[PDB]
Amino acid sequence: MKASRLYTLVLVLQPQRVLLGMKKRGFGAGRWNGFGGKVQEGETIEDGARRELQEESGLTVDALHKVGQIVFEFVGEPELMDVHVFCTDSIQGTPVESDEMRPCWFQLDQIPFKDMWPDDSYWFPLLLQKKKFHGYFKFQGQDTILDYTLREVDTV
Ligand SMILES: Nc1nc2c([nH]c(=O)n2[C@H]2C[C@H](O)[C@@H](COP(=O)(O)OP(=O)(O)OP(=O)(O)O)O2)c(=O)[nH]1
Ligand code: NA
Ligand code: NA
Ligand code: NA
Repeated sequence: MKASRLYTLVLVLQPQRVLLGMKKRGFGAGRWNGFGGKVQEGETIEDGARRELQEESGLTVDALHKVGQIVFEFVGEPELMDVHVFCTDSIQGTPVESDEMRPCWFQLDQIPFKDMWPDDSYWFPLLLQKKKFHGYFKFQGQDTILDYTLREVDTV
């Protein structure tokens, strides 16, 4: 089994809208996404999620809610991406464009799935229903899923 590297993903989800960012470069460029990145040495996963939210969007939050975990495998890449997914409904400040991301709010009847990673179609609806989930997706490149598993869980 491949080694895995820790990543975070943070969704600011309010009652009628969600904050996404347009990835300007790097992994997932050109796709809307939550904010996040590699967990660093010495921080908890939740603290790494808070840090990435602040670095990529300018927003601070004191606390996050863990809602899911998704493991990504890419054909031809040796490491799995172990993505820990967090939400919050309570933000301090305004989103700001970073080098990584251009922020944009979307209404919850206008989730831009066509410009999001294909796997988000499966797990994002669970997040919106306040369910907790574990997922795994194997990709060939950026567009093709070869295998996946998704389960609703009571405890992440
Ligand atoms: N919604 C969604 N998010 C994903 C998928 N795959 C995936 O890695 N992510 C998230 C996890 C991270 O938030 C982000 C990947 O991390 P990143 O490459 O931006 O990490 P980073 O900010 O440390 O990278 P960098 O500045 O060094 O380039 O994308 C996916 O299929 N769907
Ligand atoms: Na980052
Ligand atoms: Na990032
Ligand atoms: Na899509």
